[PDB]
Amino acid sequence: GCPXQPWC
Repeated sequence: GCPXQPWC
């Protein structure tokens, strides 16, 4: 997804 999590 994104850095750490998707929802960025």
